[PDB]
Amino acid sequence: KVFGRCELAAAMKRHGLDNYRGYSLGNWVCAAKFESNFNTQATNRNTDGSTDYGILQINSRWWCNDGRTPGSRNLCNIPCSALLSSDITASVNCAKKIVSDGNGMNAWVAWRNRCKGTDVQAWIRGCRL
Ligand SMILES: [Cl-]
Ligand SMILES: [Cl-]
Ligand SMILES: [Cl-]
Ligand SMILES: [Cl-]
Ligand SMILES: [Cl-]
Ligand SMILES: [Cl-]
Ligand code: NA
Ligand SMILES: [Xe]
Ligand SMILES: [Xe]
Ligand SMILES: [Xe]
Repeated sequence: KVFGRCELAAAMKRHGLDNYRGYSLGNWVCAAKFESNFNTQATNRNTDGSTDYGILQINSRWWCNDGRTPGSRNLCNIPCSALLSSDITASVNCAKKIVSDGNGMNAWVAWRNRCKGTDVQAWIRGCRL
């Protein structure tokens, strides 16, 4: 599923991501925008053989099992396939664990390169929240 902006915003909100570990909703939407262009089905293979999955491009090296990332961990206890669902619950639950992991949203490269230090509040402007 390919989310509209306000739509994703609303769903992230309901799932408790507004201000989670202190990151305002606009940060999450921004991150999704540039990680996945809001597409729940996006996948990208990494050089190390790992793969990023879903709207927040969660990596198979640590967070999900995809059966083809040798020695990888599955800290979110989830098949990576779960991360590609139109229901963003699994991606949100896993993201909460990543953000908590110690480096906050810096774990998302596109977030720190394209969202961090910008007016991410713009990503939720206009939305009925
Ligand atoms: Cl947009
Ligand atoms: Cl915001
Ligand atoms: Cl894909
Ligand atoms: Cl694996
Ligand atoms: Cl959803
Ligand atoms: Cl933080
Ligand atoms: Na893994
Ligand atoms: Xe891929
Ligand atoms: Xe990630
Ligand atoms: Xe998400």
